[PDB]
This record gives sequence, C-alpha cells and structure tokens, in this order.
Amino acid sequence: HLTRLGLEFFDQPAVPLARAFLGQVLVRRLPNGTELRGRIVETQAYLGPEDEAAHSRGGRQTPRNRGMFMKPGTLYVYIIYGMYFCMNISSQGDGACVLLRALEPLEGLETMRQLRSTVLKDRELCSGPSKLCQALAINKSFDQRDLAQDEAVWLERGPAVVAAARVGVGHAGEWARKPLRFYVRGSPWVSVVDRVAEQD
DNA sequence: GACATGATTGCC
DNA sequence: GCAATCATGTCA
Ligand code: NA
Repeated sequence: HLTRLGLEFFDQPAVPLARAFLGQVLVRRLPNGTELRGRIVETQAYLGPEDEAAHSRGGRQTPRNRGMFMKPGTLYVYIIYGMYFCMNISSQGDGACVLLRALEPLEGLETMRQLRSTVLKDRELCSGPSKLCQALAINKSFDQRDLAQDEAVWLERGPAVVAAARVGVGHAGEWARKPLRFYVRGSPWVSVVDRVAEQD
C-alpha cells in the first residue's frame, strides 16, 4: 500500500526506468495474504519500433504485446518456449518496456522454494527472468495489469550500476550489441555477469 | 488453417 | 551440447 511507487515513477523512458528499477522492491501478495518480496538487481531495456531486438520492432503491435503500448507501469507478461513466463513493465514510449531479469529474494523464501520445485539454493530462486516469475507466482493472468494500481503486485521504493549487452539477443546486428542491460555490480543474485563490461 | 520459432531453463 | 513444449506471428 502506502509505499507503492506510483504512475509518475513509471512514466520515464526505457533506459532511465530500467536503471531506476535497480534497488526497488517487487512485492507479490498471495491469496493467503502473505507477501513475497524481491529486490530488483538486473533489468533489460527494449526501446520500441527502432529496437530490432524487441517484440515491438517495426511497430509490430498485437493483442498479445499490447501492454508495451499501454500506459507506463502496465505489465506485459508473455509465454516463452511454451513453458516459461517473462515479465516486462511498460515504460514511456509506445512499444518500449523493461524486462525484469533477476531479483534478490528478501521475504517468503520458503514459499518461493516451493513454487520453483514444480532442494534449491537461494541463488537459484530468482536468478533469471522466468525463474523470478515462477518464484513469485507470476503468469499470464498478470498481463496488462497496472503495477501502480493492482492489489496483487506492486513495486516499493528502494531501501554501482553496470551497463552491458543484453541476454538472449543473438550475435548479429547493431542492436544486439547495445548496453541495454543493467545490474547491480557485485551482486551475487544477478543472472549473468559480464566481467568485461564490469571493467568500466 | 498451416508452419516456423522463442528476451529460458536445466539435464545430457 | 541440446531437448522440452506450445501460443504467437506470418502467410494463405
Ligand atoms: Na511503453
């Protein structure tokens, strides 16, 4: 409640938003009233129509990815490999959004451990875009919900950033190389480290 | 309607 | 190194 980041926070372009997300806390309120909490430590930006690595490239817009084209803070959750979910948050700009890739589990660990069993060390709980969705019971029903106005999920105010190439982009093209992935330097909770990028 | 494919994960 | 597994994007 009271701590929830509002509409204003999300209304920022993809890069600033993705960097702004680091440190913030994603909260998931379960039916039992329990709340799962994770500190965002890795995010990845998609800039829209011009971004050849995005679902929205070339203005591609369908009922599936409509979330990216809706008001900032709107979620875009999709199924990948017909088996996993990926959670994205719309940012300022049509077709622009930010993908959450890893969280530092803070509360509800045991429930997360159960959710990701279908014994896992804490490091394997939310160290991935699909892992975190699983650990927080996030699925397709969350698609197009508003992070600023939803009863089951929201972001709470925070309390060195590394900019690196994105994960899952392939090895061809200018867009695959851009430093559009951001994570907390030194965090053992990040999904994929880039030692080279870490060398400033 | 048909057909190729995935912003992953995890076992071989 | 590679299979799992199916809704979506495209073409028809
Ligand atoms: Na957007």
